[PDB]
Amino acid sequence: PLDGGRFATSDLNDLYRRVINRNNRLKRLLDLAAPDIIVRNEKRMLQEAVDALLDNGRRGRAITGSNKRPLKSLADMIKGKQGRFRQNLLGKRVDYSGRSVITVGPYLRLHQCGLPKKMALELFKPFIYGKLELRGLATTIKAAKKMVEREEAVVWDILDEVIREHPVLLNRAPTLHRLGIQAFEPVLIEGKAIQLHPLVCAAYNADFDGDQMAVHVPLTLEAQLEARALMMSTNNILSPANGEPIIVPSQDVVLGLYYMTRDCVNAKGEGMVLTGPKEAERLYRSGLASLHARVKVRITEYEKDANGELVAKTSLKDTTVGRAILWMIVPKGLPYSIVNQALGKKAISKMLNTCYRILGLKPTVIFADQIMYTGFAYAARSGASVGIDDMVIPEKKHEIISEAEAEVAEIQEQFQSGLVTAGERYNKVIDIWAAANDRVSKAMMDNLQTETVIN
Amino acid sequence: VYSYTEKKRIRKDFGKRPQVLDVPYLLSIQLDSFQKFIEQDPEGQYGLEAAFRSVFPIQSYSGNSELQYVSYRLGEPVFDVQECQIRGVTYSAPLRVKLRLVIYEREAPEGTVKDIKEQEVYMGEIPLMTDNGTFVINGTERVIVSQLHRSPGVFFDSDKGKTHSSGKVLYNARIIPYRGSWLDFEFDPKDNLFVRIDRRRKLPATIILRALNYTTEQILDLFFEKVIFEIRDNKLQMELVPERLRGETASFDIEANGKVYVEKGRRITARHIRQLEKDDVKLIEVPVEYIAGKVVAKDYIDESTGELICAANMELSLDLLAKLSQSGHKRIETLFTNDLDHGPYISETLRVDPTNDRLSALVEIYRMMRPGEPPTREAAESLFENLFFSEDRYDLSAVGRMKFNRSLLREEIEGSGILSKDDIIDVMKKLIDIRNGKGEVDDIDHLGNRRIRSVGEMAENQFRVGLVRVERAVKERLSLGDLDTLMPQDMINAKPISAAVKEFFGSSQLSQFMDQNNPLSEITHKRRISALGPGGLTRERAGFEVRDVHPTHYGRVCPIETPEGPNIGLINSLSVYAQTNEYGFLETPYRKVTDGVVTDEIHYLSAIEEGNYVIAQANSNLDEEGHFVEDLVTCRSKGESSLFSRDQVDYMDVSTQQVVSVGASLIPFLEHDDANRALMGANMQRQAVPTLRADKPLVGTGMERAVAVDSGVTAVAKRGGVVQYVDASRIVIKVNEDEMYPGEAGIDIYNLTKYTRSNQNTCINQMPCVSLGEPVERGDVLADGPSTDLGELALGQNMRVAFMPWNGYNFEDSILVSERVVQEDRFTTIHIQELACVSRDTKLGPEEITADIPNVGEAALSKLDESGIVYIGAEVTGGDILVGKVTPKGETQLTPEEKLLRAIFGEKASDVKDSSLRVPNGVSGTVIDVQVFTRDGVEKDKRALEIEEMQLKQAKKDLSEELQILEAGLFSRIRAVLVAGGVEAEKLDKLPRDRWLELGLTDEEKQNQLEQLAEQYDELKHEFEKKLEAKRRKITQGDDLAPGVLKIVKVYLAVKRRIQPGDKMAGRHGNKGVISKINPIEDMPYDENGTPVDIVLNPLGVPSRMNIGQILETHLGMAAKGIGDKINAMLKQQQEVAKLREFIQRAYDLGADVRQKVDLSTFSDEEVMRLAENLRKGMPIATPVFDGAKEAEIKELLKLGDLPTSGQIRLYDGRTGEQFERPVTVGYMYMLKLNHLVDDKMHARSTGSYSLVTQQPLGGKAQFGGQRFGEMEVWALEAYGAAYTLQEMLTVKSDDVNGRTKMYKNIVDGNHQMEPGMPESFNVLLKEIRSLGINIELEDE
Amino acid sequence: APQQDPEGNKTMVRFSRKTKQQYVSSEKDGKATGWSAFYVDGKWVEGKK
Amino acid sequence: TANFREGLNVLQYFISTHGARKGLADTALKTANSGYLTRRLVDVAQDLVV
Amino acid sequence: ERDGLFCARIFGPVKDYECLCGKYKRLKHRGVICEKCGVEVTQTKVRRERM
DNA sequence: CTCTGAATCTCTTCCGACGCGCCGCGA
RNA sequence: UCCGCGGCGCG
DNA sequence: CGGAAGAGATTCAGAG
Ligand SMILES: [Mg+2]
Ligand SMILES: [Zn+2]
Repeated sequence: PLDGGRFATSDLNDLYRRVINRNNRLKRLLDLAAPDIIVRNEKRMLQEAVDALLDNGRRGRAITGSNKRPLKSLADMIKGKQGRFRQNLLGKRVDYSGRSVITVGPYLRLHQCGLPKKMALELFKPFIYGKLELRGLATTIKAAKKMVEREEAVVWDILDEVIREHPVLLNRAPTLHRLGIQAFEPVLIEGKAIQLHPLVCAAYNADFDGDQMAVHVPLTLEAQLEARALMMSTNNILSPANGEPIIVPSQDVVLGLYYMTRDCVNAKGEGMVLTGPKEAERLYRSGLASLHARVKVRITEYEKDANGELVAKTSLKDTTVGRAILWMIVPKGLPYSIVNQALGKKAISKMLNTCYRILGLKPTVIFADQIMYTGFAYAARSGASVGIDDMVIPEKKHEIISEAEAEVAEIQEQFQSGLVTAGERYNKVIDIWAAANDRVSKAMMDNLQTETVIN
Repeated sequence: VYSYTEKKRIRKDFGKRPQVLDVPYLLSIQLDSFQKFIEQDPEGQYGLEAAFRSVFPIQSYSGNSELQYVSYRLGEPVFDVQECQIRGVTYSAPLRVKLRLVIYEREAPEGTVKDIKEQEVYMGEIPLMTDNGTFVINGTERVIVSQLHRSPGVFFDSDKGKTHSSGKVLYNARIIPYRGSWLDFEFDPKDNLFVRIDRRRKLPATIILRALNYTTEQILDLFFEKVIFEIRDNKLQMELVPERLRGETASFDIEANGKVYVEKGRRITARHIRQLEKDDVKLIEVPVEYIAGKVVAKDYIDESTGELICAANMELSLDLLAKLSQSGHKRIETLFTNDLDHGPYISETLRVDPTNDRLSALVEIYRMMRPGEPPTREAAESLFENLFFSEDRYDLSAVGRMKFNRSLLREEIEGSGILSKDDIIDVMKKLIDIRNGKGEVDDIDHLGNRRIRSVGEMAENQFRVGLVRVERAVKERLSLGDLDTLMPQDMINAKPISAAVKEFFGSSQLSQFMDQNNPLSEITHKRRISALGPGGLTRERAGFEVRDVHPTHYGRVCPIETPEGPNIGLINSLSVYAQTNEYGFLETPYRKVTDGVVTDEIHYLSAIEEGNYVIAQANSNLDEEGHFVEDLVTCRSKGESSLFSRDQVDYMDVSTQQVVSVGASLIPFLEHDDANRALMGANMQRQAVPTLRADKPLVGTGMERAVAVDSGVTAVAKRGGVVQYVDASRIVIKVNEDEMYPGEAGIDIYNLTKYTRSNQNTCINQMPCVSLGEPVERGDVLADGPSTDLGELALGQNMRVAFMPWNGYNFEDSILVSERVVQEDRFTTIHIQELACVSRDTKLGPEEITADIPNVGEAALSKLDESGIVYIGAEVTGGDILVGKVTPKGETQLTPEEKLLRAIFGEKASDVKDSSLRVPNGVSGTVIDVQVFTRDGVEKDKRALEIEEMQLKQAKKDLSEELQILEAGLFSRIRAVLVAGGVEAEKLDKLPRDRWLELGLTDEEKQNQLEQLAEQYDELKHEFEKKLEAKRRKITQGDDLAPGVLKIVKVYLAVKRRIQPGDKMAGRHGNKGVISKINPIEDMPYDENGTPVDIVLNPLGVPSRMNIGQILETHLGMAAKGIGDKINAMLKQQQEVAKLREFIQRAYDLGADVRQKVDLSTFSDEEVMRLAENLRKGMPIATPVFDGAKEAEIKELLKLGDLPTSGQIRLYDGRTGEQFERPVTVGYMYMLKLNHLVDDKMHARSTGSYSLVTQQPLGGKAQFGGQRFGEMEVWALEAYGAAYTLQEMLTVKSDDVNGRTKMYKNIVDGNHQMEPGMPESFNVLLKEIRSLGINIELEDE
Repeated sequence: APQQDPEGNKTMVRFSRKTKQQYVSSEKDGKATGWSAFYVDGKWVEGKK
Repeated sequence: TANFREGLNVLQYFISTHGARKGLADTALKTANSGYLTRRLVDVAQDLVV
Repeated sequence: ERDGLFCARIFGPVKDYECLCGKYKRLKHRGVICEKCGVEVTQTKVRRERM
């Protein structure tokens, strides 16, 4: 039915009607002894009508309706991307699902996503009915419904009770590779944005400029056991495309670590000796030494011995205050040399990989979380920022460009004297411009990259 | 000098380049084309008159009677625009046409008339464009996008062998009419020439050539060049042009002047050609092999027998040569085949043709075009003739004629719209020349080749369709019956015309729904250009080459503004200065160069002419004499940039900004940032939402004034004067004495659109921005609109921004916001939603609106009146009833045992059920307006009668207040005329105003003026009473509504929405960001003076996106407010105004060689104080797009502001109280809210409705459906071993009509069992496959 | 049922065999005007045939 | 010749836009082909299980 | 309409255990045919099935 | 000089992500 | 409680 | 539209 009491007829009904009509006409022309050519015309029309019914548009001009569109025959209900096979048999719409705009949450552990309270209430409303009747607070489904729609805070207590171990699935369209769907143990936040852990967000190929994400809740207990054992993000550390880890930091985390490990030739408190990394942290936080200052520190490390024991060693090493601070979080078993250099993205990647090979899964997970926290905090304290004076323009550039244009004029006038073909003139001009551009780039990099300071 | 109004907030320009041409009226194309469509025209060139004359008159032969057209006129639109928008009726006016019917006598001459009848036909209703350039269709605003399509004419095109792939090149030339069949001509890998009609088939070209009245020998004589040979006994002569020798190899000795000389086996070169030319050779003697291998040009006859031995296109058979030579026909004619210059292609076509004669080709063409029917000579002839040469079935419009001739280099510019024989043969010759290589194919993507078709052309096309349908109806009426006893009023049916025009305006792909987020968005949508639509192009078939930029886009189409995604390239925006040539080609202004001095005259060019000349780059520096400083001035010409001397330059760009549209032009510092990010920012700027309170942007572009005034939202001073009165909603202005027309009241009034639903649910509000007694000037802005302040565009807001990573809350473009922003309602926005309630005559009695609702608490009903309508002003929340409506449920018979079961249960199982309208879930707000519309003959309820009473009272008070104001103006004019002389001011003062108007102070023209205004007063009171009577009948009259509805009720709900984490905000340079945290104001970083930062952005995005310009913007912001802060303090200390005056003069002088040059010495001190009051909040800075502020000027401005010269400052972290070691960039930035609020997207469904056929859950937020587990996600699950969750996803959660019930039961019971049945969609598939006639069934049950 | 059509022609009563129901239609010069009105759930609805 | 810090003239900017719209159209088209290819590969290899 | 594209006598009742003639209204006669018409006292699900 | 097979040419058919959101219209 | 078609819009 | 693949029809070369 339609508004105003009208009805939308499915095109199949119209095709059926037409075929019925033609059949009735042919039978009437037969039973009243029509002439030959008339019944031949009627039966040819009937055959054409059957062709339209099954596969309209398969031959000749397609049938069309008042909208001047071709009617969808039975065959069109199975062919094509709108067909029954692709649309419904695969790719079903599903109950117990929601969608929301995502958002960074840095305070989350690795395996827990921040889920808005309203969505949680809506999704788990059946479970809430169940537990509310089970605990005897509500007697009938009507009572449960009216209670939950009034949000009597006891419903909020029940809701906090239900989800405590109940993993949910997060999905980002398009699900390019299987990492696109992952399992998380929810945490309840007021607001309306789903909060992710940035590390896995890097794996999602997602960003935060307004990307939406969909959440599904498993129903059965076998299903949630599967979600926990297989899909939980604490398991998907290694990509399937290659052995290297997928959980790798980027942006502020890497910037913070890089700043934390970079040393300078002269800084506050250079050359002093620290009896332990804790004292390095103290001297930094008390403000008597800057992170970049180089210092000797007593440090203990461990190695997996031939038997499998973490045999200890302790020694004095030259390092930086920042490097000692970072080392303090490193779990037992990794060698100190891993830290004692300017840490880039690739260095952190290989550090995570070597952690995962040397030690088990869980120390690597804890190491990842600690890395994320410390990197963010020290990046914030760093206060790195970009200013217009930073993009220094190498003053050589004007000279180099004048040289290049002089050569361009020279080759152009050489062509003006007819000494060369135009194509080779073009080639020469292109070559000299490329050479000049490379020279300018080298000058810019040389001027920017290094600077002089007093010792 | 500045107008007095503009003295408020004189924005500081920085542009160095002067401006020689003001930006044109931005909407001009739409308004002027529609005017051209509707306005009267005696010449019948365009619009209604042209359309009518293109069909009329109409003549009947057996009827011996004629229908002919006198004139057309457009009636009055019965409803005003706001009434149309309120009541939902299309804004239209009646089309009236004067028509005459003629009958002649039944004797020669047929022209002897005997009777004439004339009357006016109401042949249709037509929409009118509103003053803002938008149409009003039903209840909606709609604006027609001007299309850009391939021009009619002829084009020449080649593919780089892609089709055949052997490496050759193939050519085709195509002719496109304005309407009618296409023709295209094509070569072949076998070098045959083929012709095709509407791309039907592929046929040799000779078919048409003989279909045209030409025989084979005529064809050869026309297309090819002929050579003559003579035979005498067995000696052979040929007649030669020496140049004809060029190209061949002299394998045999060749004779001239009686001497024979050839280097055998060698190619004839220019020395040989010159030798023969100086020899002046005419006829030479050649061997038999030379004439061998030559084609027979024509038939040859032997008179000794009356026999023919030579045919057309035949090779030279030596036997035939001997026979004809002995017969006596010693002369022979042959063609010439230069392997490069004179390809034998036509001859090969003549060989391969199946046809033999004109009628054979005609019937073959007919059977090609009309398969499945027996050919007939008349049928084929009629088909061909009417197809190409019936000026009504086919027509190259005049633009088609111009392009056709100009591509064929013919002198003529005009001609008949139908083709001809010479046209076809000429285009074929041109294609042959192209195949020879003495030419070049055409470039269709070139902008001198595509054409802009505006609304007028589409409107007249649809109206012509209506006219031809009506013409068929009229000729049918003429044929069917008598001619005397009827009037053409009945002969013409308006039905087809109205159907066609309404179908165009409602349905058509180019009649797209308008967007109204902000005035800029409305402007850019009106101006937008689309390549799609009727006769256009499809997103699937659009290759890269049409999308890509073409070098003649410069100055005509903005390259930046294109939308992103699959539509890219196919949608564009007019550049700011571009205007349409009468032929629809784009046109750009330029400045004439005259011997090194720019004349400053303006000339308009199209892509062809621009390509022909040399035009200088805009940024070229000049002296005051007009001579360029540099001799080697850089310029562009013929699609390439280079350097040229001062004298070679022909034209100069008008202004720097002429390459970009308005949308890009608004962005400051555009010259400093990448194109991708600039594009994204330009597009995003359209989506901005108007805030609760407008704010100026500090770093603007000057364009804001023009855009704000040109859009329709702001009320502009149409007549200068002094503002007499202002309130929240009305403006009354006294027109000055000189400006007012004689007999006018001298007072004008404006009424502001106080609150209404925008087309995207945003608010639309107009706020006055003047005060009593302030002078106002022609073109001043009296009332601001949405996102407008003092007549400047005010999309965004000014925020204090620090660039610094902060604890990951700004990770990956995330934005962190200080709570102070929320507390000040800086980004709070007002939204309006409209809800409709429809009452219908349901089964077992109507469904009625009422407050008598079953099974509901009375407290909710108390919010409603006794009629069942909420009182305006009541707050309402999700799930509550706004209006009560009730549906009968039919009989609902209960057996007596069920009757007693119901009785013990209660009042349940009622035959009457609630249907009342309910608040959408999660929405809450306040109820601002209620509307009712009801069918005639039904009683008006309490709510209906009360609102009708209030509305009629409103109309009465409005009309009476208009009367009072205008009569006060009239009597003020009485005073002004009477004081002029012969005064009796006190003697009149004792008398009441009626005496003043009645009495005569003199006997002269003054008394004539008094009598004139008294008659004016009588006329205005009579028109006022007539207007109020019409208004009252118009209010009291019922409405048509729709079928079956008794009455509709609409209620208006308004909601205030607030910035919240998950909301998306973005800055003009295109750096989107989701707000991810609000912060207690204490925690935000704060500078040395203790004022906190407001918004913290991640810096890491800047180098990788290359949005360097935005950083510069930030710096300028820190400078701008700097001055503001200082001047604010300088005001707060309440010092002498002269000191701040000199300071302001310094601040304006600060620029170097800036065009501004404003001086305060002419300003009186109260004006200076007003200026300071507006400048207290910062000094707005104007930076043109490509002549913007330089870094040196920025530094100087900062230095005058006492801020750090680098723009970086020290900063303290509030959360610990320590100091960041690095300096940080803190400044001011302009930010927008992007209308993607989180509460519009968050959605969740536990369970709900289910679809009918597939039994799957519904889709979409509105239906409260669930998300779609697409096939990619299914593959993702398959990649894991997670079988069980997949099975649960498919069977139980989605499609099992019983399994999900079992699951719901077990979950409620607390048992997480599962039972997978069968997906019902599988049974659906089985039934459809079986219905197809294919047996499919399960096995092993 | 509506006695006259929108053109002011006069109306006649006809049987729609395909839906077993009465309807009203108008004629001019004895030919059908191509206008019809039907009864659908206690209301009369009208339009082109 | 001018870098991003100094202003680009209108000519440099205009010629630069070519690459920008080329890249945007490039990615717009590439997405569809990539998705289609993935659908194919999945269909061919979906039977194989250890 | 009987013998039509939606003829209830063929495809079964539009409503659960409701005869087109109104002869029977409840499950007490579940699984019987009407005498005035060939519709069957059954569930609406049969409408989905029968061809 | 003719017949058959193979090769080439012509004509017809199939395919060119996934996901959400609003608006209009609808014999 | 609903089959869409067209259109913009964001991923 | 364009590109690629398949099927049918027509033409050329080799062998008899
Ligand atoms: Mg994204
Ligand atoms: Zn029955």
